[PDB]
Amino acid sequence: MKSVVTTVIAAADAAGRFPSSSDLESVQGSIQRSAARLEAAEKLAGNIDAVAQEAYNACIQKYPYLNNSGEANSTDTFKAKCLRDVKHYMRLIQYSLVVGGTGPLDEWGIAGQREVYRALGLPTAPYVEALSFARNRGCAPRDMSAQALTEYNALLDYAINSLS
Amino acid sequence: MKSVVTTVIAAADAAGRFPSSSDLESVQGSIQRSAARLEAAEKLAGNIDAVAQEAYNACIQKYPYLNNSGEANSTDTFKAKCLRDVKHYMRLIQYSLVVGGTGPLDEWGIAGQREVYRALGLPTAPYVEALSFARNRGCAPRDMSAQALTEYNALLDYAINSLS
Amino acid sequence: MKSVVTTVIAAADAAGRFPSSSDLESVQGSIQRSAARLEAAEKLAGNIDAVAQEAYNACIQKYPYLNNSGEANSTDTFKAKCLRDVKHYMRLIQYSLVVGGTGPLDEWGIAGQREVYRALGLPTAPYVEALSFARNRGCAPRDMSAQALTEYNALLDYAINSLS
Amino acid sequence: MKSVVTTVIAAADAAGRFPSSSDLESVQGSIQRSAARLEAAEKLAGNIDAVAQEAYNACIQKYPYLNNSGEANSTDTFKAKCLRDVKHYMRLIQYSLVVGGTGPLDEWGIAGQREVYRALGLPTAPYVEALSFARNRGCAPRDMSAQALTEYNALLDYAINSLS
Amino acid sequence: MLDAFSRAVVQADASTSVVADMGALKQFIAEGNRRLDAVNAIASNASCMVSDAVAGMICENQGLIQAGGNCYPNRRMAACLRDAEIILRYVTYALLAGDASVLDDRCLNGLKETYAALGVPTTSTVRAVQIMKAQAAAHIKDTPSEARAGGKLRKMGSPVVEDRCASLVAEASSYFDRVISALS
Amino acid sequence: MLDAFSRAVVQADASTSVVADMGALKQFIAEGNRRLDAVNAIASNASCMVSDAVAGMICENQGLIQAGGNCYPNRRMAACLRDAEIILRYVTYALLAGDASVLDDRCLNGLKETYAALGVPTTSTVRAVQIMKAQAAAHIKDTPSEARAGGKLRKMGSPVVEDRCASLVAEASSYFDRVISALS
Amino acid sequence: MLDAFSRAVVQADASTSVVADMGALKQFIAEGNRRLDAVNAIASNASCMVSDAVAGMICENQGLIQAGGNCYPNRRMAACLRDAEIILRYVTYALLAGDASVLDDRCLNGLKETYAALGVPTTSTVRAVQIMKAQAAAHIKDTPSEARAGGKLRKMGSPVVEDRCASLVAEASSYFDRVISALS
Amino acid sequence: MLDAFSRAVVQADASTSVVADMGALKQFIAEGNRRLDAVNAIASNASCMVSDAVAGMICENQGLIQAGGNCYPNRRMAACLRDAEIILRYVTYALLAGDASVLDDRCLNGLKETYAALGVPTTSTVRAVQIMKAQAAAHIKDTPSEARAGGKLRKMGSPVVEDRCASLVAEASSYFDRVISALS
Ligand SMILES: *C(=C)C1=C(C)[C@@H](Cc2[nH]c(/C=C3N=C(/C=C4\NC(=O)[C@H](C)[C@H]4[C@@H](*)C)C(C)=C\3CCC(=O)O)c(CCC(=O)O)c2C)NC1=O
Ligand SMILES: *C(=C)C1=C(C)[C@@H](Cc2[nH]c(/C=C3N=C(/C=C4\NC(=O)[C@H](C)[C@H]4[C@@H](*)C)C(C)=C\3CCC(=O)O)c(CCC(=O)O)c2C)NC1=O
Ligand SMILES: *C(=C)C1=C(C)[C@@H](Cc2[nH]c(/C=C3N=C(/C=C4\NC(=O)[C@H](C)[C@H]4[C@@H](*)C)C(C)=C\3CCC(=O)O)c(CCC(=O)O)c2C)NC1=O
Ligand SMILES: *C(=C)C1=C(C)[C@@H](Cc2[nH]c(/C=C3N=C(/C=C4\NC(=O)[C@H](C)[C@H]4[C@@H](*)C)C(C)=C\3CCC(=O)O)c(CCC(=O)O)c2C)NC1=O
Ligand SMILES: *[C@@H](C)[C@H]1/C(=C/C2=NC(=C\c3[nH]c(C[C@H]4NC(=O)C(C=C)=C4C)c(C)c3CCC(=O)O)/C(CCC(=O)O)=C2C)NC(=O)[C@@H]1C
Ligand SMILES: *[C@@H](C)[C@H]1/C(=C/C2=NC(=C\c3[nH]c(C[C@H]4NC(=O)C(C=C)=C4C)c(C)c3CCC(=O)O)/C(CCC(=O)O)=C2C)NC(=O)[C@@H]1C
Ligand SMILES: *[C@@H](C)[C@H]1/C(=C/C2=NC(=C\c3[nH]c(C[C@H]4NC(=O)C(C=C)=C4C)c(C)c3CCC(=O)O)/C(CCC(=O)O)=C2C)NC(=O)[C@@H]1C
Ligand SMILES: *[C@@H](C)[C@H]1/C(=C/C2=NC(=C\c3[nH]c(C[C@H]4NC(=O)C(C=C)=C4C)c(C)c3CCC(=O)O)/C(CCC(=O)O)=C2C)NC(=O)[C@@H]1C
Ligand SMILES: *[C@H](C)[C@H]1/C(=C/C2=NC(=C\c3[nH]c(C[C@H]4NC(=O)C(C=C)=C4C)c(C)c3CCC(=O)O)/C(CCC(=O)O)=C2C)NC(=O)[C@@H]1C
Ligand SMILES: *[C@H](C)[C@H]1/C(=C/C2=NC(=C\c3[nH]c(C[C@H]4NC(=O)C(C=C)=C4C)c(C)c3CCC(=O)O)/C(CCC(=O)O)=C2C)NC(=O)[C@@H]1C
Ligand SMILES: *[C@H](C)[C@H]1/C(=C/C2=NC(=C\c3[nH]c(C[C@H]4NC(=O)C(C=C)=C4C)c(C)c3CCC(=O)O)/C(CCC(=O)O)=C2C)NC(=O)[C@@H]1C
Ligand SMILES: *[C@H](C)[C@H]1/C(=C/C2=NC(=C\c3[nH]c(C[C@H]4NC(=O)C(C=C)=C4C)c(C)c3CCC(=O)O)/C(CCC(=O)O)=C2C)NC(=O)[C@@H]1C
Ligand SMILES: *[C@H](C)[C@H]1/C(=C/C2=NC(=C\c3[nH]c(C[C@H]4NC(=O)C(C=C)=C4C)c(C)c3CCC(=O)O)/C(CCC(=O)O)=C2C)NC(=O)[C@@H]1C
Ligand SMILES: *[C@H](C)[C@H]1/C(=C/C2=NC(=C\c3[nH]c(C[C@H]4NC(=O)C(C=C)=C4C)c(C)c3CCC(=O)O)/C(CCC(=O)O)=C2C)NC(=O)[C@@H]1C
Repeated sequence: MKSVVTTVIAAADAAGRFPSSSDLESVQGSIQRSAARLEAAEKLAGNIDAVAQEAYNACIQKYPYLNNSGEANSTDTFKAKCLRDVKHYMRLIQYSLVVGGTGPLDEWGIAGQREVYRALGLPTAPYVEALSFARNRGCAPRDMSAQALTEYNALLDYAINSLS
Repeated sequence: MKSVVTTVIAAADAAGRFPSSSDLESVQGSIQRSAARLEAAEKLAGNIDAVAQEAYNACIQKYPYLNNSGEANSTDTFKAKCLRDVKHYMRLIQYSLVVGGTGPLDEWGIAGQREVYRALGLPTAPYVEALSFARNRGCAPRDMSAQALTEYNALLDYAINSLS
Repeated sequence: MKSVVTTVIAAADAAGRFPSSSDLESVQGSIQRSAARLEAAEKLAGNIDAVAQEAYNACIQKYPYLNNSGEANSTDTFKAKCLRDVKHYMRLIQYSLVVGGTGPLDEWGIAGQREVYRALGLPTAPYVEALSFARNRGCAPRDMSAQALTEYNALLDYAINSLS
Repeated sequence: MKSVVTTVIAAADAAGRFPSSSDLESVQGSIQRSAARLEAAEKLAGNIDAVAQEAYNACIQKYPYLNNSGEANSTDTFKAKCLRDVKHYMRLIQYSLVVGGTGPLDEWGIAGQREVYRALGLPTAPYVEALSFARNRGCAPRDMSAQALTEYNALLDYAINSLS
Repeated sequence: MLDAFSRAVVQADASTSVVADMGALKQFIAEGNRRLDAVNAIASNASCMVSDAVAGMICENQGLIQAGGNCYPNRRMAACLRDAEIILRYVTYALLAGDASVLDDRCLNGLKETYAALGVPTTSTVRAVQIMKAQAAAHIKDTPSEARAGGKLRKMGSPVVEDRCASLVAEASSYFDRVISALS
Repeated sequence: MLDAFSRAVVQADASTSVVADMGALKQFIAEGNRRLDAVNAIASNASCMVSDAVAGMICENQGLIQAGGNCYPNRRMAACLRDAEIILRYVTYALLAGDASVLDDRCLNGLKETYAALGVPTTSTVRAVQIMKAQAAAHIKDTPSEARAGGKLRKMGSPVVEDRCASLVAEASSYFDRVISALS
Repeated sequence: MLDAFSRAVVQADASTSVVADMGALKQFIAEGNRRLDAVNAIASNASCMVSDAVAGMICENQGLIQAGGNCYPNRRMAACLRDAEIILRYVTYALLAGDASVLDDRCLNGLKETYAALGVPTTSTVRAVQIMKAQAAAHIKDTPSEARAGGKLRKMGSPVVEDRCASLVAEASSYFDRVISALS
Repeated sequence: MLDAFSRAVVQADASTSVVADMGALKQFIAEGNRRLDAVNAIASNASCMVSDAVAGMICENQGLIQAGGNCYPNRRMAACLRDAEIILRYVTYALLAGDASVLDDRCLNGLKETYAALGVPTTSTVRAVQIMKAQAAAHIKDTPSEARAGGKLRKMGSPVVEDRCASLVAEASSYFDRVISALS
């Protein structure tokens, strides 16, 4: 699963090398940057329900047609699952903040997402809008430090990019 | 040439990836660690002749047989190349400190060194002794900061290990 | 294991061939050349201890520093192993003379030798010198026939080259 | 082209080896066996027309049907080419005797022979009978020495086996 | 590949000498966080940049999406979108490294020749890259306009300085210009 | 492979929950510089550790270098030195990452079966690993002795604390013990 | 693979001792020309031997070419002819080398199991090998009968001695017998 | 590849005629033992030859081992030492076969072009080959000087004749001359 340390270990292993100067350096970066992304991970851990709720609310208000008969937000089950999905993405983002690399998002969210929503006739735009809302929503210093917000937004953009 | 940034770029490119979270974190480590290794790289650039001179002297003091007729330190030309060699290694170490990766040492010193020395009948013990002396020589804060000395010493040990 | 006959068998098998003209001719070579190399093999069989002892003595004579503290001929265990190593090579040469190919020396002596000596910090010059002494030592017909001596010296030069 | 020396050279080159003891030994074999196979080679060189004429005669006597209308020995052009074919094989055998390997026969006679005769509706039995005649025809010491006849017959059987 | 520091090392080795002038390198380190923000600015908006740039190239030349056009049919449009992203990806690598070598060796070497054999129109390619260059500049400056972005406007929220990273803007632009030079 | 942080994320994902207990991980960060020193301490001394551990394994069991012994002839001694370096290298990965998964997945998995097929003797393999375990502990504590090291003694010169990184020493030893268990 | 001489060396290396007994190997050389003749006697007649052996296996067990038989259809008959020649070829390798290892390593190892998976009757295979064993003996002795040869009779013309290479015949036979042992 | 004998065969096949004059070829056999000594002389001293010749090329041209030099840094020197041995190896092949075809086919063909692309200096390559040609001649004659050899002097101990195998010396030098011609 991709992070600062797994990447350099994997590179070192491919050449049969002990960890060397650049590997140790790279990990120092994880030490330095950890404060900002763990701040974001902690804010998200504590408030994930409300954060996911308003992102979900945003995509439904952008696409009211989803509530129509036969559409992806039209039943109590569909509604629950849509909100659940948004929360899944936020949770994987929380994970990617903790780990400091896109691994959790890559492996448990992005991989296969396009086949799944195609097979199920789920449009991708509401997913994009939910994430896009969440990306535009935060401001610093209100919600978290400016650098924590940068970490948070970067993962949101990463997710958005994967659907775009 | 292996460094913090080329390692993560190579890894990203292999996977068709834009720079992401763990790539930027890695480069932040190079920012943080650079003060220590550039301190050493400066201390070395400004005194390499003296540092290489006493290392060379030490390997000859350790192995007087090198002075005997037909041995690798017996002629004036031979003496000059051995010292030149000791200075080569220290200069590639200086490069490696600047870069913050073993790339320069790897490509321009270590690659092919075994085949060269075995071809020419050049014993590797005096190479190792000269580097070993330099590795044991430094102390902090006298010569440089403890962290700069750490960077210096790690590349010396990296070169020693390539010969051992 | 490489000999005259295993070489031609291996080539015939790669092409799915029965032994043919050139394969039988090759083995006729073994028949002719066997007397000389087996002569050397018997002399080596009967006198390997004395042959090895004097070749070992010569390399220590060339490099007295090996007796110094921390050097490779400096203790009783070290001295006994060095002589043993010299005897190993002569025995493998004895084997190669019997087989009539470098097989035994390739597989059990040369393969891995550089890695072993590097790891243990054992200089390669005394090995070369012990083998070089043995190479220059024999004369014919005192020690064996001229053609037996040719076969003997050829395997010593083969081992010397593998270390050079 | 396969001979004693090109076989061991190919093998050495595959392993990046200088010529070693078993290579030289193999070549001593070709030296030793050369007298026998060159005796055969000279006999065949000086009498190839007669050797081939009687072998061609033999196969046609064995298979009179070939003279019948529409068969392989029925016209003057056909009769000419069949004798010519027998002579081709005898010349490649002569080549192989000089070389001391089946190379010439392999490359210039056998390779493609089955495809050619299939395409042209040429029966192989007449080829085999002509060669079989030649194989049984000779006796030592009348025609050549016993070992020279061995060398001769061996290449004939080789050619016979390639069609059988 | 090389980076800004291994580049200096390569030039220092050319005269078998130490690296003594650490001037431009201290400055490189000093601008490190900026550089990271600049890369983040491009990477984070990469999909929007590529689709907008290729769309821009097309709205300026409708021939591209008509019969015989190099963005027709679907497969060609897809290939073109892919290529734009590839080029932008290598430009971001060059920016992260502070050296063009990765862009030159892995992307641009031989690209002109590849494109000429395929019949990929150089003039339209240049235009796509030109638009990406203008996008990158604005995102690095964190001054994208609502006019060009519409509903998809993104603000990076990096710490503001008066020249808005002019040095890094010129550098990114220089990498885009290498692409255009190689495809010219 | 996992690291200390993705390990925690895996455990959280087992109940599809956010990672909330960040105590052990903020602690992992707090001891990050220590961990880099510990890895530097092993990597810097790895050649000396491997040759000394294999030499140790042998001086305690002369069977290995006599006829039929598994460090005989030269080829086998070389393969053994290689394996000792490989095992130590994967242990240093585990320590850098803070998680045994790279070691389990890329080195230990299937190794016992491999060794059993070849006839590589477990008793001696375990002993070499045991010596490397003791070496590592001493180098991490930066208390290697002149007695075992002789002229090759190395001092790391890291900032001293009273416990001398006892936690990292125990963790390092746990990875070596995983090798031993796997080979057992 | 090994030959007669490297076999002696491997046995000597097992006790890390010089090769002292070179009598059996001196006799190998002394009978070298004979050995070359014996290999020549099989190789030269291999095609006749293989076809006559498989034809004999079949004429003794017609089930092989009737419905469901393992030499039916053409593809299976051809595969069988191929196999008989392969076995004969590796036997001639063994005879030229004076050691079975090339036969064991590259032909017989895993063969019984291969035939089991396929349903190739090992018993009929044994019979073809038995016939080839008998053929080889007579060609080595240079005493093939006209009864078994017909118009395909070949005479080798080797220098005759009373025992007619009894030891080599026995050795050749032992190799065929190894094949038969391996398929039983 | 061809040898002395198959070369003659190839020339005969051109006029589809038998090989009639075995004069040069009976001569080849007669000198066969000399040829084997000559190949032994070169193979047995190959390492000394290669190192002495590359070091000679270098001591005559210091530019090779200074910045920009083609034997700088360690990697290039190693590549050069390798190439010198490769060329010597293929020359010994040609000498053993008595035909240049293995040298031409497998080594020389395409080599001038490869070195040109690499910037491997032909003038230095030629000098290294020149010294090896000089070495081979002395070794084949068994007359190396202590001057050029020092402590590494080797005497082959072959049966001496007046011309000291003048024919083979000329043949050997003609192979070295082919290499030089191929590059120049
Ligand atoms: C066809 C009708 C047509 C177009 C399509 C469009 C193409 C175009 N776009 C630009 C400039 C920019 N585009 C930008 C893209 C984005 N900004 C964002 O915030 C999101 C993340 C992203 C996707 C929409 C940006 C940042 C710019 C820079 C200018 C700006 O004001 O922001 C151009 C101008 C390029 C140039 O100067 O040469 C063009 C032509 N225009 C069309 O006519
Ligand atoms: C054979 C007679 C024989 C040995 C060889 C030796 C093997 C051995 N080594 C140790 C312990 C260590 N070895 C270390 C290695 C090094 N120290 C250094 O400073 C350099 C860089 C490097 C190479 C020499 C280290 C650090 C140790 C740790 C202990 C210490 O330093 O005192 C052991 C002991 C194993 C244990 O303690 O469980 C053994 C057996 N001993 C032999 O008998
Ligand atoms: C089916 C009805 C049937 C057969 C077909 C035949 C098979 C068979 N053959 C032998 C013995 C030999 N065959 C030999 C082959 C040849 N001799 C030659 O000269 C040419 C080159 C070659 C091809 C024809 C040889 C040499 C022998 C040895 C005996 C001999 O007298 O020569 C056997 C007997 C095998 C045994 O003894 O177990 C059999 C069964 N027989 C059939 O019934
Ligand atoms: C640099 C200052 C410098 C050199 C290095 C050296 C290079 C050189 N060597 C020769 C000639 C020979 N070298 C030989 C090599 C060997 N002889 C041996 O006995 C051992 C086994 C082996 C390695 C030492 C041989 C046999 C020769 C042939 C001449 C002779 O033996 O006397 C030359 C001369 C090449 C020529 O004639 O063009 C050179 C330049 N010389 C240096 O100046
Ligand atoms: C041009 C690119 C921008 C701009 C950039 C600036 N960024 C500045 C500081 C800064 N940026 C970061 C984030 C960066 N560092 C990282 O380690 C990572 C990811 C791992 C990223 C994305 C940090 C941590 C900092 C330092 C703390 C801070 O300043 O808040 C910055 C100020 C420093 C300087 O002057 O170089 C600038 C100017 N500013 C602009 O105006 C345009 C839009
Ligand atoms: C147990 C392993 C050691 C020990 C280690 C300590 N190191 C401490 C601080 C420290 N170490 C480094 C170097 C490290 N950081 C890097 O970025 C890199 C490479 C890129 C390396 C090798 C730094 C920079 C620091 C902080 C500065 C300083 O303290 O000088 C340390 C103190 C902090 C802490 O308590 O965790 C310790 C204890 N100390 C020991 O006693 C044993 C021998
Ligand atoms: C049982 C195998 C035979 C038999 C064999 C004998 N052959 C004898 C001598 C001999 N054979 C060859 C040919 C061989 N040497 C080669 O170099 C090559 C091809 C490269 C081949 C095929 C030669 C040259 C010689 C020596 C000359 C001669 O003696 O005529 C031989 C006599 C020596 C001995 O007793 O070992 C025997 C017995 N003879 C038999 O009785 C059966 C049929
Ligand atoms: C120029 C090359 C030399 C030289 C060579 C001569 N060698 C002569 C005879 C000879 N050499 C060998 C060894 C060779 N034959 C082999 O089978 C093998 C290995 C398989 C090798 C290395 C033998 C067996 C013989 C024949 C027996 C003998 O003469 O002792 C030789 C004399 C024969 C002839 O004149 O052609 C010469 C001249 N002699 C020289 O003067 C330079 C140094
Ligand atoms: C900067 C002043 C912005 C701005 C910010 C406002 N946000 C408001 C409410 C709000 N925001 C979030 C998302 C935020 N909470 C989190 O836990 C995380 C990340 C983990 C983020 C990004 C939530 C869940 C809420 C509701 C709960 C709360 O009050 O914090 C807000 C209140 C009014 C409103 O709801 O719109 C403001 C003013 N608003 C702006 O206009 C500037 C640009
Ligand atoms: C620390 C208390 C040590 C110790 C240190 C001493 N070093 C002395 C002289 C010296 N050291 C070096 C190597 C140093 N110079 C460099 O430029 C670099 C790295 C680039 C290093 C590591 C040099 C070149 C010199 C001579 C010039 C000078 O004095 O600075 C020294 C003076 C006496 C002497 O030469 O030994 C001391 C005391 N000595 C110790 O015993 C503790 C362990
Ligand atoms: C030719 C006359 C030489 C020469 C030869 C001398 N050798 C002497 C002793 C000696 N040589 C060996 C090696 C030899 N014995 C073997 O078993 C084998 C190979 C299996 C070889 C090559 C040994 C072991 C010994 C000591 C026992 C013995 O005497 O045989 C010798 C006696 C005096 C001395 O030790 O030097 C001579 C004269 N000496 C020459 O000057 C020419 C060139
Ligand atoms: C004689 C025993 C045959 C027979 C033979 C015929 N062969 C005919 C054509 C032909 N033959 C060969 C093989 C020959 N050419 C070579 O180059 C070599 C080896 C170097 C050999 C053995 C070839 C390639 C060809 C086709 C090209 C050509 O016309 O030469 C032939 C003419 C048949 C036709 O034109 O359809 C005949 C009659 N005829 C017999 O009765 C017995 C079976
Ligand atoms: C003939 C005496 C048998 C018989 C033989 C069949 N074998 C069939 C397939 C087969 N045979 C082998 C072994 C062969 N290949 C090798 O590489 C080596 C040694 C290096 C040997 C001995 C293999 C591996 C295979 C399977 C792959 C293949 O078809 O080549 C076969 C075809 C089986 C089928 O397709 O049903 C037959 C008929 N069958 C007989 O009845 C007699 C006893
Ligand atoms: C030494 C006498 C020269 C010299 C040689 C260099 N050659 C370099 C690279 C190189 N050489 C070859 C030819 C070699 N490889 C083969 O396979 C064969 C024949 C079978 C031969 C003769 C190749 C193909 C290559 C490229 C691939 C590689 O590096 O192995 C080289 C390195 C050049 C570079 O990478 O910059 C050197 C230095 N150079 C000298 O200065 C003297 C004259």
